[PDB]
Amino acid sequence: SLMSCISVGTDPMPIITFLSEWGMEPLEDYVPHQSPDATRVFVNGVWHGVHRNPARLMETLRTLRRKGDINPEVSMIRDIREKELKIFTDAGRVYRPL
Amino acid sequence: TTFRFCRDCNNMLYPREDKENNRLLFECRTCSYVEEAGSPLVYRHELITNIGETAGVVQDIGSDPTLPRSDRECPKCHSRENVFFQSQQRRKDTSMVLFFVCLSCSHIFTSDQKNKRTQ
Amino acid sequence: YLEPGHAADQEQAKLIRSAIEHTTLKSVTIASEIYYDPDPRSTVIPEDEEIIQLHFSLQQSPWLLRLELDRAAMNDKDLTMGQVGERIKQTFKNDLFVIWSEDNDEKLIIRCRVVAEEDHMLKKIENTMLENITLRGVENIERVVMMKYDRKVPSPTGEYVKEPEWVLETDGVNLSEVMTVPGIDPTRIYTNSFIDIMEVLGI
Amino acid sequence: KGSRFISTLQVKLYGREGSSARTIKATLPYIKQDIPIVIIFRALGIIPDGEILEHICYDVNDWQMLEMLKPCVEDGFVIQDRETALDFIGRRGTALGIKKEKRIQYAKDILQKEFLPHITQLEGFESRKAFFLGYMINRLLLCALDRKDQDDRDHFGKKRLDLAGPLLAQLFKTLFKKLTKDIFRYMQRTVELAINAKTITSGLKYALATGNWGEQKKAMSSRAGVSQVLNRYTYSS
Amino acid sequence: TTFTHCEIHPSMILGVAASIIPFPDHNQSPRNTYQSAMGKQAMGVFLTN
Amino acid sequence: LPHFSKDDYSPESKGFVENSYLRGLTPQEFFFHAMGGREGLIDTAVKTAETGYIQR
Amino acid sequence: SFNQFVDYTLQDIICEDSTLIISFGKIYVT
Amino acid sequence: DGPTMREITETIAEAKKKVLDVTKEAQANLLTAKHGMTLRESFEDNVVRFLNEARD
Amino acid sequence: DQENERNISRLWRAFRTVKEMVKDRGYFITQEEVELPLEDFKAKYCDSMGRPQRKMMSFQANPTEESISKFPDMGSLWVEFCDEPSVGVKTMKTFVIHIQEKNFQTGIFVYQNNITPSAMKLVPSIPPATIETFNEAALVVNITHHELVPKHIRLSSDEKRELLKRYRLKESQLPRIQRADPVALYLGLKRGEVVKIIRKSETSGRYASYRICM
Amino acid sequence: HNGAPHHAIEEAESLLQFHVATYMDNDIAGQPQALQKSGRPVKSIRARLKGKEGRI
DNA sequence: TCAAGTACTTTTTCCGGTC
RNA sequence: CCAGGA
DNA sequence: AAGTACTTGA
Ligand SMILES: [Zn+2]
Ligand SMILES: [Zn+2]
Repeated sequence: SLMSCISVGTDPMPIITFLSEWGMEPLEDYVPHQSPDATRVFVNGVWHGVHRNPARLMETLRTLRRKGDINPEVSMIRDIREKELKIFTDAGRVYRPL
Repeated sequence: TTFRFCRDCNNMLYPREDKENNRLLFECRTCSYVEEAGSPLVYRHELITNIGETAGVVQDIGSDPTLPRSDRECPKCHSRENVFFQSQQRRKDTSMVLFFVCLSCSHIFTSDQKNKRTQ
Repeated sequence: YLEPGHAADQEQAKLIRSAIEHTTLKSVTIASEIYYDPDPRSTVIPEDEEIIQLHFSLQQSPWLLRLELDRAAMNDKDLTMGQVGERIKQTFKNDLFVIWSEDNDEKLIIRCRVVAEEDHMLKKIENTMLENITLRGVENIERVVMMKYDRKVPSPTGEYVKEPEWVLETDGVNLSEVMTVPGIDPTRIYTNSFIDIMEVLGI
Repeated sequence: KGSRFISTLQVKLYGREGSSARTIKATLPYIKQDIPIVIIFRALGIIPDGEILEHICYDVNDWQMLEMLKPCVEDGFVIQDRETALDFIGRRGTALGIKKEKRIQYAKDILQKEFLPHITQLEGFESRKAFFLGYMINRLLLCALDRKDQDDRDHFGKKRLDLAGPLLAQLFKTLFKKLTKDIFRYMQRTVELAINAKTITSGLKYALATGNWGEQKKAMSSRAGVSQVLNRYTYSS
Repeated sequence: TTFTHCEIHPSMILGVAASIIPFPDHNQSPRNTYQSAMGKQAMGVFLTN
Repeated sequence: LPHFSKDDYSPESKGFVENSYLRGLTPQEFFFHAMGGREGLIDTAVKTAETGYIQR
Repeated sequence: SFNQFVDYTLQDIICEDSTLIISFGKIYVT
Repeated sequence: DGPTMREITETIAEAKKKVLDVTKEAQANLLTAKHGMTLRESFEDNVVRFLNEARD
Repeated sequence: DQENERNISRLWRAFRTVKEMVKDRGYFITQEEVELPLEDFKAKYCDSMGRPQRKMMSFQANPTEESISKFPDMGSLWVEFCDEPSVGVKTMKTFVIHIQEKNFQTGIFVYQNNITPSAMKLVPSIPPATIETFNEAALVVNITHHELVPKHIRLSSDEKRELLKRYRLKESQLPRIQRADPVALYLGLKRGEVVKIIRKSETSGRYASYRICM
Repeated sequence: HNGAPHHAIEEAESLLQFHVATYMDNDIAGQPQALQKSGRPVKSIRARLKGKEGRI
């Protein structure tokens, strides 16, 4: 379609570094029954850890993109029901501007 | 059901009958641990399930824009502010009954005019 | 196709529908449960207390297999607690002790006991029960629909007149068996599977 | 980027809807048989059941999913420590590779280099790969318990389009590595500057002319029609 | 009342070829699919050079 | 489509093209007609060789 | 796509498993 | 015709309600499935049937 | 009472079809003999409990005057039923020698469930006489009576010879009925034997086809 | 005919068996495709007669 | 001995370029 | 092979 | 994508 573009592929580390700093508990120290409602956070199908208040994190990440600090071609989705936050710095994804 | 583990091993527990005092126990097959049973029920099958219907009802449920709203007055706080969805139990058979989640009291009420719920 | 006479009789159609459409113990069951109920005479489930009080008056395993049947399901595929129980009883013969809650009684229950090591044994018995026990119907024959097909037939006065009939529509094939069923026209019976027609009725 | 190990891990739920002993086994790269999930966790370091179960099922309440894990626990009951788990994995080759010290050393390498190569291919990351396997078993059971739908293989979000750049990348990597092994050949010959720049040029040249995206005049299977002559009938064309 | 985004223009769902179809919202689905195949074979000035 | 609320079994959501060709189609109507239209083109395409071999 | 390749990707390919008993540094394109 | 177009619009309009009515009926669990069909399968059949009755 | 009466109905329905097949084969059986009611079957072959006494059922049948005109060497037939659901070498040796001594040409064995491979080995043991095995359950319904099953007529050696002469045929060139064919079984056709099929035609009203046995 | 090294013989034999094999049919189960020096496999006689395009 | 797995087989209407 | 035509 | 033909474990 006319407005379609394809993700060139960026670096995941500025986002992984950002996440940990914004309340992301690392998987290496996860205790499922302690934090049982924990939203599981992924960056390119790699489970990095969990977060206790995704509501606020998601807003921070969205403001990061809409500012330019997080690249605009980066995809970030929050499936509330499934308790998941998947991020894509990934190359080859087809996107459209809205 | 709801089963226990062995303190010491953390390994799971297998049921053993105490033939003498006619009572049920739970033995550990890794150490010498034994504990008496809480309930007589050891195994439950459940073919016609209802567990899945109201899944993933995080208090953030209101923050999903994809979810539709209605002006139905709540059974508890009587609030005409609520989000709704269908039985999340992804089966063919499944009825088109709706589950309403209050945007204030968070109570889950249904549209079921055949039966009365608590989940 | 139905027997000559009872061609317009919808109730006869239902009778065959019921006699042919396959029914398994699985289709009626809500859930099966394994309990440790050591006294055969007295029960840890207070609900069942009444079922024992009768199915005793007018030796066995302390491990109980308890299954709940669905009243709504038990009706659409017309069935009785008696007839369901009878199948189980007649399947496992004298190596399984069966009791059942009455069709009247609120919850629908079947209590089963065998005649060291018994836990796995009963888990096999419940699989046999759900998967292998056939209640009603013929094997391979599922979803049987009743249909009011229109049939042109000569009238006493001579002229060919519309005399519609009740016809059954299967979701599966078993020629040999459904043909030998009382209440049908074994002269009229058709299958889309001509491979079957060949095998049963000749080349 | 880097070699690109196209190892696909399958986590299999044995037994059908109505069959007794519904076990969960997983086919590991370079291992002939599918290992029961439990032994994998044990070989990873997550030794007692329940510590294993914690990685799979996140709700202690959910009895339904937990009953579904009891057979697996029974299947992995034979193996009780990390070592015996690696031997069991090492036994099932490979080929077999006979010798006790050899097979246990193998399984270490497979779990490190071929099992879940994204995440990390580094050493001390058993915790990360265990929780992931547990997230996979959670999803396997979630679908089998009819709570989630089977994955739409046709969802566009799950597809990628490789344009000119990634296409060239794949082909350039192939050739630069062919040059690297020709650099090694002239260094071996020098028992004491002859680096054929033709291989890089002619390689790219071949691919883009024929549209047979691969090395080189000995192509099949290579994907023909990747590069093609631009339609110049009309501007819109 | 939940709207997170808005469509720049719905006509943008179309590709280069379909975007020359006048009133494609008034044609039967494949007739449009046909034009976005034929216009590729239509003569004209391809480049000024 | 992302222009709809979840669990929408309405005619407008599941592909009912309310309008005439003379009136014109809404973007949603247009895309759904396009999905339905594509189905026929697929069988036209396939049938062509399947049908050919049957003949042979 | 091509721009991302030349500027970045191409350099990374040049130095990943490259080094031989001889290393490959910064890349230049005429 | 101008009035034929009013008459057409009001034909779809009434069929649109007839559909909402079966939907409200299905959401309230009052719908009774046809022997050998899902409660949902039965519903979709009705919806599809009304909407076609309408187009015609 | 229970579900006992239904196994009786079935055995009687089976018996009717046996009688039907026998008359059809070309043996002397009456219509009233075939059309025997259920009540009359009960009060004949049922004990002091109304349980079917299949040993009583077993009967002999002779070729009709008409049959000896077409097939002279067509001898007598013996139809034996059995009260034992599984029939073994013990009950079989009894029936086998029975046919050899009474100089029977053909013999049918209607069995409930099975015939042991021990007993089945005695089937082609006494030629020129021939033995047939029929599972009672197949015979509950006469397949020949079906809408789709047309009139098959067995041809004589002379009738066959004539067919081939009239159409200038080799047995190769004729359409073939399979030996195991439900109707080929019902008619007890032997390899080489020919059937004349008379079917209705939307084209000609009546069409005659022929099939040779496999 | 010469000093038979007896294994170099069963070796030279099996190669001839292969050539006389791949000459008639080159598209055999056990994969080595007797590929021409150009990668392109050698066109067997079987290939020449094999259906649609080619002889028959 | 007999279900289930394995190999290996097989097709698909007619009419320029660049290599 | 690739691109197209009915 | 759907077969024959043959082989393998219970
Ligand atoms: Zn223990
Ligand atoms: Zn409320």
